[PDB]
Amino acid sequence: KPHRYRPGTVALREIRRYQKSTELLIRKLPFQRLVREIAQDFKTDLRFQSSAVMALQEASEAYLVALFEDTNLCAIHAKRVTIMPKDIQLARRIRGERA
Amino acid sequence: HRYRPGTVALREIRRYQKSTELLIRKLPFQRLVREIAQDFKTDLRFQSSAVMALQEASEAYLVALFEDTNLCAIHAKRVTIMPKDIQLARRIRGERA
Amino acid sequence: KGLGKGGAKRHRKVLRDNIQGITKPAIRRLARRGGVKRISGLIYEETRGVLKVFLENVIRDAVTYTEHAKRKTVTAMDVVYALKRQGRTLYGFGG
Amino acid sequence: RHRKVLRDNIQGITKPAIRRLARRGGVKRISGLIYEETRGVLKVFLENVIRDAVTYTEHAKRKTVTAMDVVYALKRQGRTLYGFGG
Amino acid sequence: KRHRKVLRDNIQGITKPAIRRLARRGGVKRISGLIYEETRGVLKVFLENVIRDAVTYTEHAKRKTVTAMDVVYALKRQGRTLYGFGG
Amino acid sequence: RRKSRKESYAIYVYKVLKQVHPDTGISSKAMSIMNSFVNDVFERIAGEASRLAHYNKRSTITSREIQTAVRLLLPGELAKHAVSEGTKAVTKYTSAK
Amino acid sequence: GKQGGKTRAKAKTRSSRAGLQFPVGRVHRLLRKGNYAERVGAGAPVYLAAVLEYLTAEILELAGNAARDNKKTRIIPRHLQLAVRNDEELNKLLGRVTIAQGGVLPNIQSVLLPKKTESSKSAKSK
DNA sequence: CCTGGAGAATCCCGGTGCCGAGGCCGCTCAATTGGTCGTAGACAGCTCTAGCACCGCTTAAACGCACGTACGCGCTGTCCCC
DNA sequence: GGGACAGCGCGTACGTGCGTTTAAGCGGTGCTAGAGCTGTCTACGACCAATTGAGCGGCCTCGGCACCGGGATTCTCCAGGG
Repeated sequence: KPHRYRPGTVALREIRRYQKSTELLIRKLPFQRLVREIAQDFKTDLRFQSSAVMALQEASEAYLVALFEDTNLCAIHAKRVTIMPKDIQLARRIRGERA
Repeated sequence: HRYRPGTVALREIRRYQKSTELLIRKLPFQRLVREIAQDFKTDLRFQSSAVMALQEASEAYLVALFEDTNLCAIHAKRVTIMPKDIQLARRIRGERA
Repeated sequence: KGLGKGGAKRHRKVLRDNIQGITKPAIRRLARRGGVKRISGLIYEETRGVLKVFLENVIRDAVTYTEHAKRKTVTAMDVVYALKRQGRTLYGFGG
Repeated sequence: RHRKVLRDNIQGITKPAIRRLARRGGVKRISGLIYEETRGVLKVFLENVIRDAVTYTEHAKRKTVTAMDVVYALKRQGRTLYGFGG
Repeated sequence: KRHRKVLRDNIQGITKPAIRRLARRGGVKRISGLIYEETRGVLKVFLENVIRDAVTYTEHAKRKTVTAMDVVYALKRQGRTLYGFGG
Repeated sequence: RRKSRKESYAIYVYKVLKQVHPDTGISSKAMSIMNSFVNDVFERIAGEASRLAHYNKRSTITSREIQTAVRLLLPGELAKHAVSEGTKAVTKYTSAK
Repeated sequence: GKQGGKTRAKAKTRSSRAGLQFPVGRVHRLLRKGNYAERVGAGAPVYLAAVLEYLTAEILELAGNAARDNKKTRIIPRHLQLAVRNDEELNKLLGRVTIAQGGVLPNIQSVLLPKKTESSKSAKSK
C-alpha cells in the first residue's frame, strides 16, 4: 500500500494540530460577504468594521466547537463513533439553543 | 484521401452552427411560394422581403424539428433518423394539429 | 462520360420542379445545421412534405391578410402576423 | 460566460471548514447531511446576533457596526466574548 | 397559528394506484419504480408554474382566497384552458 | 409626400448601446431585430395590462398593472430587476418635474 | 397650473425629467390607439418605458460580450442569439421566436463522437 | 509514413474623411377640454360561532403483477468502387 | 446489403405493504347580518406639453489598402498494425 494514513487515524494527526494551536477555522472573506448579506434583510445601508466581523467569527468558532464537543458525547451514548444531525438536533434542544 | 462515413459529418456539424446562411436555394423557393398561394388567390404579387421571411421561418422550423428528431434518435439505439422519429416528434410538438 | 449518359434534364420549371428543387444535399445541410450524424433515405421525401405543410399554413393567413388590405403585393408584415399567431414569431422584419 | 447575482455566500463554508471544526470536537468522521445543517445552524446563530447588533447600531445613529455592539449582543445572549475589548 | 414557516416538510404523498390509474388512463401497462418519483415532480413543477400567475392575479385584486375565475386567467395564459370553472 | 412615420426604436436602442458600450457598433440589419423585439414585448405587456383591468372591473391603467404584467411575463431575476427599474422610474417622475 | 414664468415653451421632455432614454410621450401618444383601455394613468407609460429600457440594455450588454468573443465590434444577429440561448430565464422567453439572419448554438451529443456513447475528448469546451 | 487540422508571410474585410442634397429633431403659440385632489351614497365581501350526519385515513394481509436475470436471433450500423 | 455485436424488452414461482368501506365525534370554510369609510369617476380655468411642417450648415456610412489572424501542404506524433 502507498503509505496512506488510515481515514480513522488522519483525525488524530488533525486532533493534535487543533488541540495545540489557537486559530480561526472559517474563511474570512466568504464570512464577510455572508455577514453583509444577512444585514440587508434586517437593516440596509450599513457598514462593517473589521473588528466586528472578527468578533462574529470568534463567537461562531466557539459556538460550533462547543456544539461539536457536546455532540460527540451524544454519539458516544448512541454506541456510534460518528455524530449525526439526529444528535445535533437533540443537542440544540437540550442546550436551549433550538428555541 | 477517402473519408470514411461519419468523419465529414462531424466537421460539417461544427461549421453550419457558426454560419449565417440560407440552406434552401433561392430560385426554387420563389416558384414554390408563388404556386401554393396561386390556388388560394389567383392575382397576387410577392415582395422580396416576404420571400425572405418565409424562407427563414420555414428553415428554422425544420432546423428546430431536426434537433428534436435528433433527440428522438438518441432515445432509441440508432444514430440514423427515420420517419418514425419525425412523425413522433410532430405529434409531441403539436404539429399534427 | 460524354453527354448526359442518363438522368440528364434540360427542362426547367414548366409546371414542375417547384417542390423537387430541394435536392438531397439541400435537406442534408438543414439536417446538419440542427445536428445529425446519419439520416435515412426516406427522410428526403418526408422533408418536402413537412416543409410544404408548414408553408401552407403560414401562407393561408398571409393571402387572407393581403386581400383584406385591398392590395396585390404580399409584404413581410403579412407573413410575420401568421407566424406570430402560430407561435413562431419572427424578428428582424419590423421595418 | 457569467453566472448570476451571487454564489458562495452561504456555501463558502465548504467541507474542510466543517471538518476542521469537527476535528476540534474530537470526532473522526461525519455523515454527509451535517454540511447543510451546519450552514443552517450557523445562519440562525448569526441572525440572532446580527439582529441584536444592528439594533444597537441603529440606536447609535451610525452606519458602521463596531465590535462593542457585537460584544453587547453576545454578552446578553449567554455567549459573552471577553476578547476584542478596550 | 402561523407555526409553520419552512417548506422542508412535504405533504405530497401521491398514492401509487392513483398514478397507475392515471397512467392506465393514458394507455400505460408497465410502470417502473423510478416513474413514481418523477411523476410527482412533473405535477409539482406544473403546479408551481401555474400558481405563479394565480398569486400575482390574487395580489393585484387584494384578495385572500383564490377564486376559480383567477385560475382560468392563469390557466389560459399558459396555454392549458379549462372550461366550466370560469367565464 | 413620403412623410409616413415608421415607429422604429433603432435610434433609441442605438443610444442605449452607446451608453453601455461606446466602442461597440450595431449592424443595420440587426436594428430591425431589436425594433421588432421591442414592439412584440410592448404588445405583450400592454395586452396583459389591458386584460388585468377587464378582469378587475377597472377602467384605468397605471403603474400597478404594468408591475403585475411584468411579474406575469418575466421570470424571477428579470422580473425583480425590471420592477426595481420600473419602481424607480415612477418615483423619480413625481419629484423630477 | 399658475406656471407663467420665464419658460413656457418646453421645460423638459417627460422622459427627460427622470433621465430616461426611451421617450415616454410617444408611448402615451398612441397608447389609446390600441384599444387596451381608457383613462390611462401617468404611472403606466413611465413603468412600461423603464422596463423596456432595462430589457434593451441587458440584451445589448450581453450581445457585446458575445461580440468580443467573436473578435467583432459590430452586433451581428449571431451575437444576440448566443445571449438569448445562454440563460435559463432568458430561455423561456423567445422559446419558439425566430431571429432573422441569426443562428443556432454549436451543440453536439455524445454518441455523435467517434467513441460510442462517450464524449470524453480532450479540453474542448462543452 | 500519411491522415486532417493548426502556425507565420501574401491577400480580403472593418475603418477613417469630405462634399451639396432635402427631409428629421429640437422650440413656439394657439384653444376647448381633461386627469388628479376633495365629497357621495348605496351595497359587497372578510372575521368569528352553530347543526348533524358525511368523509376521508389509518392496519386487519398470502393470492397474482411486473423488474431484475439468462438465451436467441434480428434488425441495423460501418467500410469499399461508379 | 451481407455476419458479430450488447442490452433489454416478455413471462415464471414467491415475498412485502399499502389501498377503498364501516360507525362515529369535534371541528372548518363559505353565506349572510350589519355600517363607516376608502376607491371612482363628474365639472372648472389660464395656461403646459408634445405634435405638424420648413431653411441652413456640419456631420455619419459602403468603397479601396496597408497590417495581423484564418484557409492550404508537409512533416511531427496518438490512433491499431507488428
